[PDB]
Parts: sequence; C-alpha cells; structure tokens
Amino acid sequence: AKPLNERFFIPHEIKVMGRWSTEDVEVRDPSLKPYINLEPRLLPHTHGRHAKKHFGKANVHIVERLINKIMRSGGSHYKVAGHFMRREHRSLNSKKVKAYEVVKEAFKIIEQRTGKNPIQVLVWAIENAAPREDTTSVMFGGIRYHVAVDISPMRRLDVALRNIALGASAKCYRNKMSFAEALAEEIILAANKDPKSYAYSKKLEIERIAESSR
Amino acid sequence: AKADYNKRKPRKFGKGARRCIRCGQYGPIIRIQGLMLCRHCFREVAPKLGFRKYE
Amino acid sequence: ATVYDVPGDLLVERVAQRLKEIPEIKPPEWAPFVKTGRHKERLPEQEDWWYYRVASILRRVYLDGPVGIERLRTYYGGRKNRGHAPEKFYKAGGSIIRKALQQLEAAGFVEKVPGKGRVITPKGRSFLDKIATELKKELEEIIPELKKY
Amino acid sequence: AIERYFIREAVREMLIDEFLEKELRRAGYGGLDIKKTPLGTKVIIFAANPGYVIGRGGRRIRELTRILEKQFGLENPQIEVEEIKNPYLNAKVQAVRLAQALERGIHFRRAAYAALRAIMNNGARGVEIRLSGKLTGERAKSIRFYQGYLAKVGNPAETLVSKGYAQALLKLGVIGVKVAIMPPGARLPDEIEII
Amino acid sequence: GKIRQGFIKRVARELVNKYPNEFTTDFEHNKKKVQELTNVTSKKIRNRIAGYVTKLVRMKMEGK
Amino acid sequence: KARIKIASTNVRSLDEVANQIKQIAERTGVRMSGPIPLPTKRIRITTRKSPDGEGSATFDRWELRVHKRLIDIEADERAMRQIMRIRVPEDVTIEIELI
Amino acid sequence: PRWAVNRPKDYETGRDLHLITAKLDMAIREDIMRLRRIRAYRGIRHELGLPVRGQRTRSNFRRGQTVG
Amino acid sequence: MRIIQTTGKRKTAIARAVIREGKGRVRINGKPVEIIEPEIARFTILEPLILAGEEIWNSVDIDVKVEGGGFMGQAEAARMAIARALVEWTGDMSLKEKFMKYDRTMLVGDPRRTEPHKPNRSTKGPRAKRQKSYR
RNA sequence: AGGAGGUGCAUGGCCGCCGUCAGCUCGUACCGUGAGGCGUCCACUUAAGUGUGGUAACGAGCGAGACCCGCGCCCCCAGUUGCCAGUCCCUCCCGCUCGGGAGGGAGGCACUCUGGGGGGACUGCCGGCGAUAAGCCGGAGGAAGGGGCGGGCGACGGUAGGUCAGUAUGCCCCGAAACCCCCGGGCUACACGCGCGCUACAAUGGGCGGGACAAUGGGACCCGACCCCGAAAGGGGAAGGGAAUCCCCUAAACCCGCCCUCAGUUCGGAUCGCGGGCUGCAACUCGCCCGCGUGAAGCUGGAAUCCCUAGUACCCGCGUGUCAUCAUCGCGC
Ligand SMILES: [Zn+2]
Repeated sequence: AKPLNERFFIPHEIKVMGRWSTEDVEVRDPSLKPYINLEPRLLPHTHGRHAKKHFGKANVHIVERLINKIMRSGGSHYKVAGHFMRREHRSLNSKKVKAYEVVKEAFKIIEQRTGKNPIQVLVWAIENAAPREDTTSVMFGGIRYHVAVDISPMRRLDVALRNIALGASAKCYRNKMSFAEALAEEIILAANKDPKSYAYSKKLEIERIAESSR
Repeated sequence: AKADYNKRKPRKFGKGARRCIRCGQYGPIIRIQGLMLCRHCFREVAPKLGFRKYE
Repeated sequence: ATVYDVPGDLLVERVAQRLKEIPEIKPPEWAPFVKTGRHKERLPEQEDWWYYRVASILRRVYLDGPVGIERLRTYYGGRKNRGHAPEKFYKAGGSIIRKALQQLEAAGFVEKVPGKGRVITPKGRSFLDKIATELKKELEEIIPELKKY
Repeated sequence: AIERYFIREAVREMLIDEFLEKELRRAGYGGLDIKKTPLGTKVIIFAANPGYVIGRGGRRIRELTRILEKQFGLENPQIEVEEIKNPYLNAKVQAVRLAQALERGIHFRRAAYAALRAIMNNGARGVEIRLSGKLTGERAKSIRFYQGYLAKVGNPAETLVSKGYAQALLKLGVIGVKVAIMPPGARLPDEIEII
Repeated sequence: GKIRQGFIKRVARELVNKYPNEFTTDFEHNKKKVQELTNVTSKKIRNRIAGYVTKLVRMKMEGK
Repeated sequence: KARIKIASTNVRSLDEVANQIKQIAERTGVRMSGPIPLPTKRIRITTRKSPDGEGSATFDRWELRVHKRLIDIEADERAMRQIMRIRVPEDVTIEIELI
Repeated sequence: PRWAVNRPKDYETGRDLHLITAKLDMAIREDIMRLRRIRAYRGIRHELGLPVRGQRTRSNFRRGQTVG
Repeated sequence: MRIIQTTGKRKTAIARAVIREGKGRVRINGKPVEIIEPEIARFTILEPLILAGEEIWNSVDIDVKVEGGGFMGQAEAARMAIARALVEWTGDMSLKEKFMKYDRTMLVGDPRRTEPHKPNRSTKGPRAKRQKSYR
C-alpha cells in the first residue's frame, strides 16, 4: 500500500515530522501568540515532563498537544452530539503511535485539500475556535449570581483543542469516515469559520451565553 | 467394639491433607516454603521466625 | 549483505516465494483443513501459507539458532478470544513446526544439534544471505542511505 | 533450595520455645539457645529457678531431653540450664511473674505497682504495664501503669523496647498482662550530646 | 513544612556557644566541624545541624 | 581449587566470616578470589491482618533476607586445613566444594 | 478429515456424518427426545428450559419479569 | 583506534553504545537505524545525529546494544547513549549547549520509574481502587 | 475425655472506624466554695499541640517529627554461576571480499550487573515578602529544591463495632449424645431485587500471513530444555537444575501486507448437539481443555453515582497465593 520511500522516510532537517516547517506560520492573535509553541522540533513527543511544572504546557509543541488531545476515547461522563462515545478496549487511550499516525495522515489530507501549510490551517482553526468570554457563579452575600468572566489564553487554547478533538471524534463515530478524515474536515471547517464545525459552534454558543449573562 | 473404626483415612491431597502444626486448622495453610502454618499463626510467629517488615 | 540488513517481512515473503521451487518443501496432506494454533479462529487465507510458515521458521532458525519445537511454538502462539473470559496467551501447535523443520532438514538447510536443537547449515546460510543481498540491492535505489551499509 | 533449611530450623526452634514455655511456666522460663556440634546439639535454657527445671534427681531434665530428641526431631541433644541475665529487664519473665501473682490472689493494683517499682529500682529507662480483663466487676476494663520514658511508635520503639505478654486464668476468666520495658543505656536518635 | 526541629536548634545553639571560633559561614567547614565535634550518626541530622549553625553564625556576623 | 559458599541471615556475620577467610588467606599465602556477593534472596509473604472478614482488608508484607557470598581459594594443605578450622557461627551455613 | 464433520460418531449407524438444515434439526431433536425418553438429568433440564451444562441460576439466566 | 563507550538508561531499558571513526554506519542491535520501525522510534533514535550534523554523522560509526524495556524505552536509551557518545567524541561545548537547549533528557537521564502497587485493587495500580458501593 | 453446641452484652489476643486526625496528660505554682480552669490562650507560620513573639505561668511525657526499608546520580572494593567493549586463533556466509556479518575458543571485567562501604540535598547561596524572627514565593547551579519520591511504624481512649467458626478462656449445655469415623446427598436449587467485575454493542475495528521489545516471582513424588508421535487438547522417552549455572520464558497492546466497508454484519459470543482428552479412588448432580456445528440479548445507556494530580489515570499482558485438576479473584510485576 504505502510506498517504500514513505514507509522508511529518513529526515535530514529539524522540522515538524520531518516534512513541514513552522518558520512561515503566523499567529495574529496577541492573546494566544505566547502560548502556541512553534519552536523547531522534529519529533513531537516529550513523554510528559510538563505536567509537574505550573504553566509547563506553554513549552510544548502545538502538534504534540493536538496528539495528546486526540489520544482519548471521546466521551465518558458528558455527551458529544447527544451521545456517549465510551470506547474501552478499542480506544486510542495511551496509544501515542496511533495518535501520531492519525495526526500525520490528517495533516497530509489538509495540505492536499487546502494547498497551504497544515500547521497554518491548524493555527487558524484554533484562533477561530478559541472563545473569548464565559460565565461562572460568584457567591456574594448569602447567595450566588451568574456573571460573565474573561478567559485566560491557557484555557482558551485548552478549550479550542479539546473541542476540535471532540468534533473529530463525533464526526468519525460509527460512520464510514475515518478518524484522520474527520479530524481534517473539522480543522478545515473551523479554519473556514463554517458553523458545521463542532468547535466553532461551541465557541458561538459559549459567547452567546456569556453575552446573555453579562 | 472395633478399633478399625474411629480412624481417619489417609489423604494425599485436599484441604484435609494439611493441618497447621500449631492449630490443626484445615483452612488457610501457608505452604510457601514448607511452613505449614495458619495465616493467623504466621502473623504471630513471624518476628520469632525472623521475618521483618521492610518495604 | 546479511539478514540483519533487510526488513524481516520482505525477506520472509521473498524466501517463501523462492522456496516453492524446492521439491522437499511440500505441504502435508492435512494442511488445507487445519489451523495454525489453538488461539486462532479461522483457517489461513493464503492457500500457500505452508511456504510462508516454512520461510519464517527458517529465518528464525538462522537468527536464534539453535532453537527447538517448544520455543518455536511459544514464538508462534498469541492472544486468544475466550468469549466472556479475559484474553490470555496460548502456545501454537507442534505438528506444523515439526514437519517444517523435518522438511528443511531434508532440503539440507538445517541440521540437528543433539540436546540443543536445530542450527542452520552453511548451505542454508548462503541461501538466506543471497536473497538478503538481492533485497538490499533492490532497496538501495529507493533508500540511498542504505548504500553505506 | 537453601532457604528451606533456615525456615525449618526457625520453625523447629519456635516449636521448642513454645513447648518449653508451656511446660516450665513455674520455673520463670526466659528463653533458650540452640547450638550445633559435630556430635549433636546443645540447648541452654535461661531460667530464674533452675531447681524446678532440673527437678529432684534430674527426672524432669532427662524427660525433657527424651522429648526434645523424639518429638522435635533434634539429634543427640544435651540440655543445660543457666540464670537470667536480668529478670527485671526480661519483659516476658516479668509478665509471667505478674500473671502468677494475679493467679495467687494479690490485688491487681498492688501487684502491678509492686512489679513497676521493682523494675524501676533495678534499673530501667521506662516501664509500662497494661492489665485487661474482668477487673472489679463483670464488665471488662483495661488499666495501664507507666513510669519513666518509653517509646511506642517507630523503629526505636520496635527495637530497643522489650515486650512480654501473659495470660492469668482466675476463677472468672483470663486477664491479659502486657509489659514493656526500656533497658538502660538505650539512646534515642534525638539524644545528641557535644563531645 | 521545613520547620527546624527543637532538638536540632538546641544542639546548634549549644555548639555555637561552646565553640564560638570553630564555626564559620562556610557550610562545608561547619558540617565537617559538627561531625568532628558531636556524636551525630545520621547524615540528614548532621546536615541540618550544620545548616542551622551556619545561619546562626551569619546572624551573629551581621549583628542581630 | 576450593569453592566456599557462605549464606546467612545477617550481613555482619557474613562479613565477619568473609574477613576471617580473607585474613586467613593473607597470612596463609594463597591466591584467593575476592568475596563475590550473590543476589540476595528475599522471601516475601503477604498476609491479611484481621482474623475475621469484617472491616477494610489490610495486609502486611513479612520479609526474610538471605545473603550469599562465594570465595575461590587455590588448594593447599595448610590453607584448606585452616579453612576447615573456621569458627562457622550459628547463623552462617558454609559449603566447601573441590574442583 | 473425520474430525471435522457434524456427527463424528452417529448414535445408530456409528459412521462419520455431516448433516445440514432439516437433517441437522431432526438429529438434534432426536437426541433431545432420546434424553427425555430415558429420563436423564439433561432431559429434565431440556424439558424445564433451565441451563443444562451445570451453571449457577441464582443471579443469572433470568428470563421472566419482575415479581413482587 | 579511539573507541569510546557510553551508557543510557530509561525505565528498565539499558543501552551500551560504542563509538569510533567510521563512515556513518549506525546500528542498533545489529540492525541499521534506517530500517527501524516504527517511524516514531526511528525518529527518536535519529534525532541526536540530525542535531549534530551531516558531517559528524557521516564521519563516525556507532554500535548500540539495548536490553530490557519496551520498543520506546529502548529507543530513548539508545538516543541518550548516542548523544552522550557524540558529545564525548567531538568535545564540542557548543554542541553540548545545543543538545541541552533542545532536550535536557538526552544528556541527563530520566529518573522516573514505576510506582509500586498498593492494596485495594493492587493489580490495577498504586492509586486505582475498587468502586464504592455506599448501599 | 471430647464439642466448628449457645453466650464477642462475661473475656484475653488481633483487626476495621473516628484517624497519620493532632491530639492526650504530668510536677510545682496560681484562680475558683466546688465541679473545674491555667499551662493546652492570642498574632503570624506549618502537613503537624510544627515553630517565632506576647502572656499566671514556669518546666516536661506519649504522639507528630525523629526513626527503618526501597528508587534516582557519583566514588572505592569485589569478578562467579554474572558481563563481552578492545587484542589473538579457528570455522562459516555475503556484493568475491577493498569491506561487512555470525558462531566457538582461549582471554579480559573495560561497560552493564550483582552486594558491602562512602559521597551528595542541608532553605546551602541570590532577589523579594513577612518584623530583622518563625516562615513563604521566585531564581542560579544541580541526577535529585524545599517532608527529594513511594512505603513500614496507628498515641491516651471510645466505638457493648467483628471474631468463642484460628488458637486460649469463665459459666451454661450434650456427654453415649451435640463426642469420633465412614458411604451418599447439600453448601452449586431459582418467578425475582441488589453490590463488585468480565465480555461487548464495532472502522479510535474483525479475520488471515508476517515483523519486534519486558519485569516481578517459582521449581523434588517439582520446573522440565531436546527428540519423536498427533489437526488441537494431549501422549512416549529424556539432558540439565536444591538454582546469577537448567527450566517456567521468543507476552500482549504495537508495526507491515491482504479481505471485509457501516451491516445485528466476516460485529457480539451467551445457549445448545456430536465427538476427542487431563487430573483424581470417584467428574451425573458438580471439574477443566480442544475440533466441527447452531448462533440469544446487545447498535452508546434516565434519575443517580465511583476512582484518579506524574510514570499517576486509561489501555495491554505476565508472575505468584489458593492448587491432584480448576482464576473473570487477592497480592505484585
Ligand atoms: Zn494455626
């Protein structure tokens, strides 16, 4: 199936997966710019080592963060698209090689469909799927009140990545479409601001609820 | 009046083939290294046997 | 070149294709109606799986020799679906491995070392190494980095 | 294996100690030591009353030698008896003596205080005596008498402190006696002095 | 919590009082002197005593 | 050549026997291989604390450690005579083999 | 091979037979009827509809609806 | 010839690497690194050489023997051993600084090890526990 | 005599819970007629009744800490049954051998490793906050920064909490019976309700062929390499191993190629029929294993609810305890 030159690919420069470079990738959001890591990295696998340190995820490559978010089941105690996605023995939980292959194939599909840098498309999708305001309960006096609050860039990036992963899982759940194709479609839709994207729909819903609360 | 009765048949296997050397209990017998002791008795005689609690 | 210089699966398939010309290597009479281990669920779907298994056994003898029937069985075993019971590892059958080793010895690729198992003869070593050299020569054009090896 | 020998020897020694403890209760049994010799084995019994251990004419000691050879499987055993290094520091001996006093009929408080003061006077860092059972009525109670410095939690407590337990059988039931003694000269990790 | 033990503090104070000129602001020298001068047998306790001795010497130097 | 296998419960008695053999060889004038410490045997038994079944299950891990040393000494009349004259404490088991 | 057939040893003929569809159902029904006729324990269990291979029926094999 | 030995440890995997003057042949357990599978493990092994450079890669030969652990622990141990061997062979402080900035673990081992299991569903893990009933 | 007959509302011992919570007390003094109070309170800090300062209190004890075992880095010693990097010899193979690879020998311990003794990490130094103290936050160096990480050790007492059915033990009771032994049956029944799990409701897959990588432990009526006979289960002979020497032991998840392409299906594997074996004195009640055949609910789950903060959770297998045979279990890897 796969060509031998691809099965035994041998990189020679320090670039993401040995195929794509982040030198031309631009982040125009000042809030999310310092927290999206685009340093020259070949293998996006740090084996953890960032959970111990507070704000340690700011030094983890965005591709590795996407791989980690993809490495999950999809839904255990919440419902995505109105259904549970409890995959126990057939999930990607703790399968970094499978997550890496899925992300690589999705990036290739995105590159072929768009004609631009897949990392640039991912950055656009994250920017367009990161919410800016939320709602929360604050207890003053003897009772609570729901008020609108701002969202830190860390939480914005976390929510955007989680929403993208959940949308990909929902699109790939119990359909002929594969996980890589679903992830590529979700990323493209989020980048293009199409409402069918789960991440963009969730961002719009959260912002509308925050506007109503404030 | 026969002595042939009131005797126990020999048994080479089963719960009745092993008894604690201190109790005679037929239950949880430890045979890890030929100890042949109850799980209750081992708790009492481990310091005497030399076992300690390094872990 | 050497067997260590080429991927295992490509060399195994090439050796299996080559082995079809050896008269000694012949599938047994019960081959079409048997499974390759108790842990397997369905019959092989190759119609020529005997040559593939013989080639794999020959490569295993070349690499880990001397080796025996029991060790080859635990190599060729695998996980089994036990219904509602949890999955567990099981060994493979012995008749296939024994017949394959006997056929290889008849062909002259392996020989018995008493009390140790079966080792590869110089003829079998040359037979493997020539095919490995051809495979590496083919792979050199696709992967230029293998030229220095 | 080789650990089987160690396990078997330990089990045999523990059986010997338990049987001797049961048999020589009135003799102030304080333990035993077993040594292997090319001709056989020698067992030295620590006792505060050699008179009871040896007996009148040595009938008890010859019977003990026979039973040790025959029921415990010891080969060619020779038995010797020698004094307790310190009966007032041996917790087991003190517990057995207190149980015997309670069985005799001395008041529990008086006997406990007498034992406590005797052990305190004979040299010790600290003593604790706990009596549990049907004391002063049909409702059980536990009473502790303590003096000096003692350790209860930790490796120094498990190592330095010597513990002993005895059961006194009265006409109403059994009473548990627990004795913990800290021998003199024991230094806690906290205790540090300038040279 | 890194709360210095009472007996550690007492031992360090007694040492600094008894040998005022045998301890300096150098932790290595203080540890060597403590090991030579007292019968501490645990490395952790010796290190803690040396650290507190160094701290006390520094306070005595700056004038508290 | 003679092989000495010494196994005990306490490393201090093991080291005392080993030092005795080392000093005896040093005074004796033979070629002795250093004491080889074989892997320690740790017999571990886990037992339930409670005699009944009520309450949360709790376990204790009793352990017994056996230490082993190996010594190779070149054969010599007075050497291995003095070796058979070893004090051999109670907690130490010693085995002598001739190869 | 003789060990791959449906009936490796027929009860009546003793030959190795492979049966499909109506013959298979007829043979299975005949075996069950023979067990019931000889009044074996397996026949009793087949008649009662309870599990036949020595399973435990206290917590599982619940086919009926809740009562009480 | 100048032969330098280095050691790398990751989890239960131990890798011993021997580095000498050669023609760019890097072998792991007798197998060329270029045909190492999967791609993630191959990249893990090959990263230090790519960082070092093409000339240093091509003007040296490395042989690595790895035992224990899994396919990722062995790759990490081999990577650490190769990085240490390259730094020791070149004696290049700038290369050492580059390695430290890129990934500290390449020169400094990974102390992380499996935490021993504890009762209340020990087989599941040290902290995993049986589900509570409450009724 | 004996009792796995009652009594854990008569007891000893041990265990769970409050609770690894930070509490529980003493000498003298002082207050109150007294029960009692003080110290043990207040401000800051700590995981801590852990500390600093003030005080009608001044000094202590048991707890906490300290202490003990293991892990991560370095040094010394030790080199077999452990290890094989360099040097030498022999044999074999490849592109015909410039070069490369494999095995056996002598030889070495260099590396890993094993097991004894040490070093190192102590808020040590820099900046800030607090009050200049107790202490807290950040940073440098460092394998390891703030209890280094994970365990053992469970205080004074209570919980009439569980255990007389593990042993011990008071009273009552049976005492030719409730005591002892043997054959057979039951604890395995089954309209139903519940707790813990296993398998799944599929493509983040199922099947087929091929390619890789562990650790903890155990072995004498025992583990058994290796050879032969069988399609599998399994059967016959048998080297070595009382163990760093031999065996259990070439794990799975993972990767590559092919078939299936969203379907109650090549998903799912309960439920039955026939046949073949193992253990055991005995396999029907009531054991386990394999071959062929059939193929039930199940297409993601209401209210509600449980575990987990770093190599942790999830996923994937393995060792051992029970054991003649039987592991969807406990303890560990
Ligand atoms: Zn017992």
